[PDB]
Amino acid sequence: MRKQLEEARKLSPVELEKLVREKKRELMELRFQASIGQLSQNHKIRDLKRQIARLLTVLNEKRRQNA
RNA sequence: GGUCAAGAUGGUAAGGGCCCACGGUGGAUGCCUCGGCACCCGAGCCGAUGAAGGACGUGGCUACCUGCGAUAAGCCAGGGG
Repeated sequence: MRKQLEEARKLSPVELEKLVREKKRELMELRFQASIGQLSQNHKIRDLKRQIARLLTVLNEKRRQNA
């Protein structure tokens, strides 16, 4: 989903902020999932981490670029 | 064929010794390397933009060895394939 890469690029302020916050939370969800479905979940976890990692890398890009 | 007397040698292993037989432990060692050694060209400074160097981490399932450090079996862009 380098496409997600794009959406990332797109957002920015309290935007990217709240977006990453929520998503991270979703990953919490995952963590709890640690003992349920799990099977197709694997990705959701590794990746999800990765993706929020993206969000982050971005905020750095964005506001650091700013100041 | 039966009795006595006289004379000389006999096989009998508990275990043991020497020789061969087939194994057992013990690794020589013959050969064999992703390991050293010696030289010679290259190369030659890192550090608070908190270094060298370690502590505690994460890899869904992971004690350890690796790599990352909480954005942690790593996210970004560019050069390779």
